Amino acid sequence: IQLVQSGGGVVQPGRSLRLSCAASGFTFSSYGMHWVRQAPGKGLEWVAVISYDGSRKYYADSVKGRFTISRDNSKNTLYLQMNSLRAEDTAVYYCARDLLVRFLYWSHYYGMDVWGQGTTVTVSSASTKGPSVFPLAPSSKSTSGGTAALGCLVKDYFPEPVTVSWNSGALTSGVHTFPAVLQSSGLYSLSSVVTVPSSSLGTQTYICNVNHKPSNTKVDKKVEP
Amino acid sequence: IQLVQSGGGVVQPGRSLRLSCAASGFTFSSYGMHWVRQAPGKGLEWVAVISYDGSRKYYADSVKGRFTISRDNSKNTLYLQMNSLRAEDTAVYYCARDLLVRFLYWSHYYGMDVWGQGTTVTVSSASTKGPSVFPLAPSSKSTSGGTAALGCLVKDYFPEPVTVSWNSGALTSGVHTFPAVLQSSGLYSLSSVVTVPSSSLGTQTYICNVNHKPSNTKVDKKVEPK
Amino acid sequence: QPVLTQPPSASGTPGQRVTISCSGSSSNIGSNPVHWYQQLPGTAPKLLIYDDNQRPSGVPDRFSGSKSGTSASLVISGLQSDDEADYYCAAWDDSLNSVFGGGTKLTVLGQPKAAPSVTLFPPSSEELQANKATLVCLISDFYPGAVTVAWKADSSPVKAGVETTTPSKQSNNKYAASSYLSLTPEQWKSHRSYSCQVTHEGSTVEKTVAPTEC
Amino acid sequence: VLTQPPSASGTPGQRVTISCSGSSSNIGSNPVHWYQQLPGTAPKLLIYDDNQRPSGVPDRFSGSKSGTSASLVISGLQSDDEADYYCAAWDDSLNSVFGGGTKLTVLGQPKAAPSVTLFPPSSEELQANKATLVCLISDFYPGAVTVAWKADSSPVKAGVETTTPSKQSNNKYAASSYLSLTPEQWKSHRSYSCQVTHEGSTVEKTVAPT
Amino acid sequence: CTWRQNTKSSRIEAIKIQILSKLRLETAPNISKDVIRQLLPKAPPLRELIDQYDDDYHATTETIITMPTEKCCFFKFSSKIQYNKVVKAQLWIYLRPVETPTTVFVQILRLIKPMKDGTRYTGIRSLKLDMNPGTGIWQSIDVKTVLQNWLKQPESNLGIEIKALDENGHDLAVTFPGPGEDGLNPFLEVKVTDTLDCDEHSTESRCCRYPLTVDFEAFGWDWIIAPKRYKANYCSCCTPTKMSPINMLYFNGKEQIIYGKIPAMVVDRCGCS
Amino acid sequence: CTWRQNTKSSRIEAIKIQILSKLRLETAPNISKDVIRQLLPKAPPLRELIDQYDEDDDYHATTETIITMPTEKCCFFKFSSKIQYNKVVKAQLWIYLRPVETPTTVFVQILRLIKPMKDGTRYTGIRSLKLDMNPGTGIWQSIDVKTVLQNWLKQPESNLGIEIKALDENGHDLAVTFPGPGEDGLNPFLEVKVTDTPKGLDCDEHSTESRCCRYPLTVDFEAFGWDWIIAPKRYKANYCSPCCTPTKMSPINMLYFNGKEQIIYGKIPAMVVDRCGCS
Repeated sequence: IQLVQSGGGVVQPGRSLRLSCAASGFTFSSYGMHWVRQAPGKGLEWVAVISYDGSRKYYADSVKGRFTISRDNSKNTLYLQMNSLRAEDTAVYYCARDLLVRFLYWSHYYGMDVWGQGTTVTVSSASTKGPSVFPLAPSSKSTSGGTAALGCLVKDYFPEPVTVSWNSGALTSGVHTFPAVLQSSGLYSLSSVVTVPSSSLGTQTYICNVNHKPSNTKVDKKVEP
Repeated sequence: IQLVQSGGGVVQPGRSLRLSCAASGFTFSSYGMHWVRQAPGKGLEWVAVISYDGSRKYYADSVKGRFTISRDNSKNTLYLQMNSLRAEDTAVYYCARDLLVRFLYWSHYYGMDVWGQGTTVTVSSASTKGPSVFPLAPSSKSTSGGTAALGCLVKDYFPEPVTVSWNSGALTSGVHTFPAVLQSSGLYSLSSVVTVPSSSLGTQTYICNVNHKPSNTKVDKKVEPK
Repeated sequence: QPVLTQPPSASGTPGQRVTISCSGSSSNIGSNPVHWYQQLPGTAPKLLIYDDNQRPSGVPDRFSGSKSGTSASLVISGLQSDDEADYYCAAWDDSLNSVFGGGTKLTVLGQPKAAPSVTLFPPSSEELQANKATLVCLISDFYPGAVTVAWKADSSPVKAGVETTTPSKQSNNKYAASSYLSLTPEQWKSHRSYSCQVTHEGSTVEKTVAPTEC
Repeated sequence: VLTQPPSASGTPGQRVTISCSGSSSNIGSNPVHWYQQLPGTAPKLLIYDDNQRPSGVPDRFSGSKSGTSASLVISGLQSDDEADYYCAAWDDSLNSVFGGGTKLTVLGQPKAAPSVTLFPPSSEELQANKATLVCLISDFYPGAVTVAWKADSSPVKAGVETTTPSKQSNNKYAASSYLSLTPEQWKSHRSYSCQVTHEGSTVEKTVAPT
Repeated sequence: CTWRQNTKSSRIEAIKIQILSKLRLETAPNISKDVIRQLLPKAPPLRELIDQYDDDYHATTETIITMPTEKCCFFKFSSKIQYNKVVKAQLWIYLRPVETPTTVFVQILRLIKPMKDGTRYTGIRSLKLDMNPGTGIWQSIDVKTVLQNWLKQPESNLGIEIKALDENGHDLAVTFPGPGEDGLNPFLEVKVTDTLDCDEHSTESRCCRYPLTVDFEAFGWDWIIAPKRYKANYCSCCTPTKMSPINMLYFNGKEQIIYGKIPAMVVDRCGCS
Repeated sequence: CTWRQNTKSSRIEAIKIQILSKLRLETAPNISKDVIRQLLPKAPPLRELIDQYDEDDDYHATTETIITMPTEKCCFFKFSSKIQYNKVVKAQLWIYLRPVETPTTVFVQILRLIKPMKDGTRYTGIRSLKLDMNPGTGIWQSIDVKTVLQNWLKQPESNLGIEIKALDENGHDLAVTFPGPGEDGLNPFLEVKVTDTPKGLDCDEHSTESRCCRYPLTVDFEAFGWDWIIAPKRYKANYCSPCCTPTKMSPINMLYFNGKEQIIYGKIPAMVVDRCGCS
């Protein structure tokens, strides 16, 4: 019993994308199916529903005319075709199945107990770009006689995600990697900080290893004082 | 029906004062009588009680051995004699009469419905002294929304009226001058703060003008950011 | 000296019913009749209640009071705005002294409850060079006019060196106050930070300054 | 849209109530369903037809509907219940409608203050002709702050980007704010400051060109 | 000795008559034990009421179970308004056991008069339930507001349809076409909260209430402070059916005055026994 | 006809007997009208009660208020009252303060007597009052003594009476107990309000007594072929044998078919005879 989604990405405004959702473990054609989405840090928004065989489709006013839902009961698969994409369409898209079968009336009124893992789509004019990596060096005015935070600032990259480890993964204590922030330029930035004992500065080496797969960029930087 | 008090004043520590409370309107010798006091902005503190005829006297531990209560039923008058005065004795002193007459038991247990107008006594070993003036520089510790507090701290002066203006009186807007605080030394201190726009710092100069007439001391101080 | 405990403050809306509390000891309240006083600014007290629950002549029945165990209550129904005053409980202690409680400021709300803003200045360079050090915590524009102030050296409370003004009415009819912490310059150098915490209607506002100086 | 209070909280074992106001076109005529959403997972259906639970859902989760409103009530509040909670219903104009979500906080530990570290532009970045101030805020509970930047004690709103808080390895929240300046701007103030507020207590840090 | 035994049979015949009168029933119901077996439902609310065991005159109805008239189910009740007093209304249905673990989809629809749009039905409850073999289960559906609309306007009730089916639509009926199914039909459980004087000289219709005033001052019972008098009344087996108390303020002769409530002092109504 | 008139006097004699039995008194009290006049208090609580006129126990009378005058310096109060200190809702000592001839303030003190000690001998203090009186009117004063009275019930022999003092500012005594010829109903008394005291013949079928008593009768609906009644199958109805008939009955609950496709569950009043007793 499962819904396995596919096919998101980054795409330019006015251009188009198609999502897939493949079902298993139940009789796919005995259910109404939905798409629901969620913008970065916002609420759930229902986008559409489709009947068992595809003969009725209803859409939220916000995507009415631009998005099209459909299904291929023979491949057990739900589709959403997105055109005229805007930046406010950027979100995580979830497919969901009705809790009740279509042999009852108003089955789609009652709710959705199944749900796929989600698919990210990002709508931006930005091109792919690897990050600049800058040290956040500990200064002499530390928090504590014992401990300082140091880190590295991962600036101006597109698209998410980027990954930070310290000393090739041999430092998982005291380490926080913050969410990215998104700039008016359309580029993401982020920081990764590790709180250490201030005594160790001057000898023990701290290296952030940054990985941005979307641009095939790996950076290793030593942070010193 | 009235209790009319007399006496009081300012006095040096170790010196003595006598308060009077004259009663009319009722038979004075039918009642227990009390003194109660209140230090500037604190609670009520009972100091003593005396019986109808003068034969029993009880005192709060704080004045025990230094103050004495007494009465002369023939002059309808209640007395309090205060000796070895300290600074913490400074307060308003109120005389009060028992609500119940002494022909009942425990009459003084039940409370006091009469009360005089009060008499102020002020006990200080402070001599006249002008203030020290320290800047309270506007820091990144502004009050936000484009506005900054700056001020000046007016320390260690006596007696109480000190006066603060800003830029010779040309800046009255946003100014709060707080009440003084009075120290265990018996000197007063106070702060005067003016809320301004943080944009103006670095061009418009701010000067507190402090005046303490009781010592003939005037201070003018520029407050600048750090 | 065995004192009675009363909440520092109380408030109600005109027409509402407030309750002022008094906790004592078995030596006083527990065995002995309680009396209550009203005090308006710069007038003598006036007895409202005696023998726990009895009103002297000229006192409205909206003022009532009761006594259970080692505690007493003064309750003002039908709250008028002349009731704005300090209220004291009292009783005779068995050690042979009459005892008052600390007093309760009762506010009759004629405006909405404003939180204090707080400004905390560190010692100036000038004062340190004079071998002293004063922390100045200014508290502005709060209603009703009652707060408590609590100072912390780093994260540890400190009672020594504190002097705190009583509130006072401003031009705009919101209350203000001040707390000073007096330290030596050595003491000021020694801790990483100092902090001024004011509490107003359960909500707490706090500021911090450090020997790190701009 | 359906209307839900933005927030709610309880202590472990307490009984919280999440509310949903809607219109006769939706809630009034139609069955309400409720979802739970934990950070970074899909929704999970808790309630349908107003008051029925799907399989696998404890009866401490109950819900009801009166007129044009509905209620989700979580008895016996565990700390796994920390999540966003959504109502939903079908509107008669042919669309499914969610409410705006209610953040439920499960008070699970004591109020910890944030430590704050402010790093100035690095040598490397200035030599790249840019300048970023990085204010890191660590291990505070509950997870809610505000950030304000000052250049020479004057507020600055231009150039600021702030992260929302995020639960870390030790289960206390963290957050970040960035200020983007030109190198000229950074040189031409005596100092810059990051001012952070957490339950009325305020911490500030300052860096100066050096 | 045993004169009473002869009278004993006629006392039982009298209680039978009185039971019918307290109910509100003109005749004793004619129902075979076989038909009782068919209609008695084997459901939680009835096992609760049965398991307990093991207007002054009339009986007060607390709970009413209505079986279907006579085809999925129609309910006819001449139940008399009392939406306001209808405290609760639940439709109880039993889902038979299944052979293999299967998920069962139930929908219960109120009928409304056919129109162009929204033809035939309205919707009351829809369920999705997971059943395991060997055990069937009873489901209770709240229909208080629905049932009230039916009482408020008859002809707005055309009955209900109940459908129960598996994921593929195959039917698995809640309707049992066999002698072996007893007490398994649907039913509606409704909880409700329902609530000859003479003159001294009159020649009566035998049993009647006659005035009688008790004057304590007349007996020299001066210890009673209040009432000085009261109307007690009497009946002329013609016996009091309903009485009320009086309050009395009196000396008890132990240096105390007591104020007390004395029950059954005044006869209010009489009847035959 | 008026057969009834002859029986009328004997019905009155029966009600007399029943009243004594409900009040728990073996005999009618012998109190002269003169003594009533002396003792009946002319006070608000009694004017209220008088002016109003213009194994659970349902037979016996339930006491709401008890007024105790002093047992024969005055005022000891005597109690054969049985415990129930929690149930004592209110206790008030009522005293009448005689008229004064000038406007004067009156100080009242009520003292509980205690076993003598060396210090603070024999008095404890209960209430102290101060009142302002004007000429021509005396006034009734009600003093709460609930906690005092409870201690007395909790520990008898801790009740050693009370002392009452009433006096003007200059000490003159204004007595509260009235022994004058005119002065009736003006003595002190204790008003206690209480919520407490919540608290026939049955025979064998063959037992010989012709005194009217309760006889067993079991009603078996299955025996009549009244199978429509689901529950109870059976129950004890009972019966009785200027008339011997049931004085108390109870209801039963019954689950039955009404023969209209409905099962009803209801409460049927007066199904079981509990007591028979002649009436």
